[PDB]
This record gives sequence, structure tokens and C-alpha cells, in this order.
Amino acid sequence: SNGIQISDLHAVLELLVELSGVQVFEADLGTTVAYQELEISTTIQRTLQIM
Amino acid sequence: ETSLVRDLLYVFQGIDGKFVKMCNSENCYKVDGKVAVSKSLKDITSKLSELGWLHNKIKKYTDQRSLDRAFGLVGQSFCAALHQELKEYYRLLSVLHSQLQVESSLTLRRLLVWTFDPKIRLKTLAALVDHCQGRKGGELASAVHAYTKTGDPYMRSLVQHILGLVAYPILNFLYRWIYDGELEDTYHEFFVASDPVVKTDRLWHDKYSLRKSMIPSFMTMDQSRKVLLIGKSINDLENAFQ
Amino acid sequence: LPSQETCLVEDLLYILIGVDGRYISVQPLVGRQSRSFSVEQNLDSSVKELVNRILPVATNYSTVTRFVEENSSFEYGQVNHALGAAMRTLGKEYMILISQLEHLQRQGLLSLQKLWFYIQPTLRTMEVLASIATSLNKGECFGGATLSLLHDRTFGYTGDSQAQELCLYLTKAASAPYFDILERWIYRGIINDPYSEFMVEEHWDQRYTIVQQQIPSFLQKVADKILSTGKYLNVQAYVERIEKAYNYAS
Amino acid sequence: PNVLLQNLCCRILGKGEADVAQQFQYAVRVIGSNFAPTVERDEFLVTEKIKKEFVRQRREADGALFSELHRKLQSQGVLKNRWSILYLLLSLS
Amino acid sequence: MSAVRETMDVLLEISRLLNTGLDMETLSICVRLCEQGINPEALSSVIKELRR
Amino acid sequence: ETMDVLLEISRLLNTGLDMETLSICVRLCEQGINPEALSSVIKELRRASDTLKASE
Repeated sequence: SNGIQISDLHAVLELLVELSGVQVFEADLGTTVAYQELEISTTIQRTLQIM
Repeated sequence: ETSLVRDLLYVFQGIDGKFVKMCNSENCYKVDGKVAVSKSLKDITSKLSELGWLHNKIKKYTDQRSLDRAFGLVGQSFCAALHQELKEYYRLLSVLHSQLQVESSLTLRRLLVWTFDPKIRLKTLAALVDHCQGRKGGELASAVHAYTKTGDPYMRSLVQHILGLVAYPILNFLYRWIYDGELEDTYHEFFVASDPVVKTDRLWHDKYSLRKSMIPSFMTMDQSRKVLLIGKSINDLENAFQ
Repeated sequence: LPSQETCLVEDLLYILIGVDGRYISVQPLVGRQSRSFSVEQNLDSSVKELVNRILPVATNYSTVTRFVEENSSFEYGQVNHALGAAMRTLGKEYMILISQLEHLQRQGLLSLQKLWFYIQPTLRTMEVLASIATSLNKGECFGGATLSLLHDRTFGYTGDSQAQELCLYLTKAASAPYFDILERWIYRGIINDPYSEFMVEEHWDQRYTIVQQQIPSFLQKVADKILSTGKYLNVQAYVERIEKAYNYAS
Repeated sequence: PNVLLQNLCCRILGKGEADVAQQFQYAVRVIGSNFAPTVERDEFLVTEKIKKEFVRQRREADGALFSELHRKLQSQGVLKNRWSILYLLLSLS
Repeated sequence: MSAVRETMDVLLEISRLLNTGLDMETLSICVRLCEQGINPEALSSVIKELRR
Repeated sequence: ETMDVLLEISRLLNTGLDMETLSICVRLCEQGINPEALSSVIKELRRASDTLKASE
């Protein structure tokens, strides 16, 4: 395509580039469980800090 | 205790570990020895017993694969194809055996799901071994052709890998008979008859006939015309072979 | 428990070279053509019954070491002496596969099932090579019926794609001298046999016979075609070669 | 990684950037999904394949010569991961 | 630095014998990929295409 | 079209852009503001913006 409201598409994509950045199922689950585990602990430590 | 965790790895490999076990109607037996562990891991290790019973349904076939050569040429394809499957199980188990060494698979809810992908494969491969006993073609073709009509598109792929190997001698008899004018029979695992009726001076006299007991069923009933073309003329495939 | 596997993996590797174990000893029963192995008692009975699964690989290896001794003892100049030269090649490439396993134990590790699935590609090749060698052990054959025997086995194996390739390398090194003495008959009608290595034996017009101690290639009639070419010189797909080779030298 | 692999396209193809772009895409796809070795590490197996290659071609002298060259490569003590280098040169003979 | 030059000379000799048709520049790049733990199987395939 | 398409790409690259801001940036590129400058500019403005939010 040529964009309908784009016209320096190379530069727009370029800006996005510079700002860039079994056992399969247990890897995905293990991350989900470990991320919730991190959260519960950050709320508690924060409350611990006010005291 | 941890010795018990080791002991089950060998029930996949064999039928027997540290304790003497046996297979009867189904299932590798369990002794968990002395009480000193929960009455509830023996149930975990019963789910796992059917995979040792299912291993030994492929293992006898592979003992029959490793022969001088005899029991079909079709009949030695079903077993040879099932051997390419036997070796994939082993690599899952040796990586599973590599977790058990201390560093894991000390846990038991994880031996359960590490064998579940092997389980879906191997019971339908065991069921396919009950489904076979013929060692001539035209009914071994009727075995793998019937498991590709039944649903569950997870097991349909598995049984398609054996179909192309079970068919592979059946087609090696077809194109060669065009070329040489020879027909391969050791036990009659080719679906044409060969000297059904004594030879006569040619007039297209029967000396090849299709048979109504044994026909490849990958072919509808079109194989009838196919074999009288080729046989008269000297003297995967569903209709994509003339 | 993981320790009793490790040293028996090492003992198993020592046997497969063809060399006595630490806890696996070799007892001849038939004169080491098949070895009646005895592994001696180990404390853990689980690891001992799994070790037994891997010892028939070594029994089938003794079958091939007597094949390459056997044809040398007779000093053939036949194609049986050359069939063994192939089995020495399959035997040289084998040794790289054991020695790797050996290398893997030095640093890093191989458990018993780590052993098991690496042996597993070659116990099947061994057993196909072992059965060609035991069928041949009758103190026979001389040239042409060695060839006849190896062709029937290739036409047996048909439909297991595995032995088609393995029997392919054996049947062409066996044919490497045979198509020499074949040409000598179809272009000159002369013989080149050190022994009797060519089916049409001799003793103008000449007194040709054939013997069924040197059975024709698959079919008796194409051997009869070469009977009929050579007189005129004096005045699957391989037997096929002959029928038009006759009829361009007729 | 990203640079070195692009360099590979550039020297062979003898073109700079915006010329080698599609080729880059094949290369990136094919290297990335199979990044790490799929063979068990072992210098000796690769070496044997190179010498059998010499014998098969009846270049016996060079097969012996090679044996001297591999010891020289090993001895310097600079490049480790040697099997993969050797492996590559054997595949492309 | 010097050992790194001597080693490259050995490798160039390994290349001539096997008829790879890799230059001093092409070999040096290949080495560098190889040292980062890339699978040689994949690497050989890419090369063949790049010569096309 | 292009903007929905770009909003997915922005997300796969995890850049930090929402739909509203992206739209303003596109008009900046078309007015010939360099990508390198514009990336600089986004970063500085965000840093200050967040510092102000934590005070509120």
C-alpha cells in the first residue's frame, strides 16, 4: 500500500525501532504463577515500608 | 521413598524394576514396599503402569521385526514402521531420566504430564497391535485404512505414518510387475493370485485373479481392472496408479 | 543407584570394542561366534536386568568378527573374501560410534538410557549383517552363489527401506569382481578365475558347464545366454543386461 | 550476531545494504529457529568424516597431510568450538 | 594478535584442501559465527543460497 | 488501516506507544522532523511527565 495518512513511513517505522524494547505449557504457566507471586510480595513490602 | 521415584522409570523401559512385577490382563504390578510413604502414590504409579504394559505391546513386534525375514513383506512393514515409533519414546524417557538425578522429577505430578504426550500416541498404537494379526496384505491395508476414518485428528496423523509404510511393499509389487513380469510372493502377501489355475496356451486365460478375501482397501474396488490390465499385458495410491 | 548404572555403562562400552569387562566376563560356549556373557552379581537388581538388554548387541558383534576371520582362513580369491571386506568397513565405521560414547563418559555423562538410545541405531544393522553371515557359514559359497544368496536376501527385505540401503553396499562390492569376469566372457569368451569365481566354468567350441555350486544371478536362462555368446567368440535389472548383451555380439 | 550474519550476505553477494535485504530475511529465519547445535559435541567424529572424504576420492597424501593441519589448528590454543568450524568446511567440500 | 594470525593460516590451508571456495574474508566471518554457538547445519544451508 | 497496522507493530516491538501519541508523531515525520530527534524528544518529555505524576 501507500498509506492514506502516512507519507514517510520509513521514518515512522524507524522511530518505533529506536524505542523498541510437555514443558512448553509449564513454562507459560510457571511464568504466570511466578509473576502473580512477585506482585503479592511487592504490595506487602510496600505496606511494611510505611511502618 | 526416593528409590520408589527411580523405580517407575524402569517400568517404562521394560516391565520390571527393583521389585519383581508382572503383566497379566493389563498393568505392571506395584510393590511400594514398607509403609513409610502415603497410600495414594500407588495410584499415581498405577496410571504409569499402563504405559509399561503399552510399551511391551510394541516390544514383541520389534522382537518380530528383528528376524532373518519371514511373517509378511507387508507384515514386516507394520512392525518396522512401529520401530521408528519405539525409538521416539526412548528419547523422551532418557531426557525424563536426566531430570530425576539431583540438581527435577522427584515430584510426581510432573511424571504424570511428562508421560501424557507419550500416552495419547502409544495406546492407539497398542490398540493397532490388537487390530493386527494377519501377516499378508489386503487386510493389513484394511487395518491402517480404518484408523484414518475414525475421528480425533490428534491420532489420525499417527496412523497416517504407519499407512505409507504398510503400503510401501504393496506398491513395490505393482510397478515391478509392469517392468519384469515377476510377482513377489512368499506367503501370498500380494493381493493377486499366482497360478490359481494351471497354465494354458494364451487366450487371456485366468492365471491372475483379484480375490475377494484380500484386496488393498486403500482402493475402492478399482484395483480389479488394474491387475488384469498389467497381468494380461505381460503375457497413498487410491487410483493414482494405473 | 545412579552410580551403579555409570560403571556398567563403562563396562558395556568395553565389551562392544570386543574387550573383557570389569564385571561383565566373556565365557566361550560355541568358541566365541556367539558369546555366552555373564554379568556377575551387583547389589541393585534393577540395573542388572536392564544391562542384559544391551549384551545381545555384542553377541551379534562376535558373529561379524568370525566372518572376517572365516573367509581369510580359506584364502579365497572369491567374492566372499570381498563380502567380508565390506563387513570390515561397517566394522571400521562402528568403532567411531562406540568411541564417542567413551568420550562422552570422560567429561560429561551418559546414564544407562543415554546409552540405550544411542546404541539403538546400530543393533539393528548388526542383526541384519549377522544373519547374512550365519547363513553363509556352511563353508560355502564360491563366486556366483554367494551372489545368488545376497540377491534373494535383498528381494526379501523389500518394503523395510532400512535393509535396502545396507544390502545395497554389500551387493555392489560383491559385484565389483564379478562384472570383471562377466566382460571377459561377453567380449572374448575367455575365463579369468583364480579358483572358480565365475559360474560358467570351462573344462574352437569348448566344453562349458555351469554349476549350482555357483547358482546363476536369479534366473537360469541368462546364464544360458552367456553359454551361447562365448562359442561365437571362439569361432530386477541386472539379469536384463545379459539378454541384449548376447544379442549385440551374436 | 545480527551484524556478523549481515556481513556474510554482503561479502558473498558483493553488494552493500538495500540490495541484500530478501536474502537477509531467509538467512535470519533459517539461523534463528535452529540456533544452538542439534548434534552432541565431539571433535573426533567430524575429523574422521574429513579423512574418509580424502580416502573415498583416493587423495591419500592429503588425508595424512590434513592430520598434521588439525594438530596445528588445535595447538595454537586460540579457537575453541573447533568442531563447528571444521564441520562447516566438510559440508561445503 | 600473532597467534591469531598463525591460526587463520592453518584454517586457510584446511579450506584449500577441501575446495570450499571461501576467501580470507569469507572464512573469517564464518569462524566468527561459528564461535558464537551457531548450529553448522543451518549455517551451511544459508551459504549455498548466498552463492546463488 | 495503516494506523491500526502500525499500532500492532508498535506493540510487537513493545516500544511504549499508545494510539493517541503515535498519531501526533506520524504528523511530525511528515513535517520532516528527523526520527532520531523525535525519539529523543519522546524520552525527555516522558521522564519529566512521570516525575510530575508521582508528585500528584
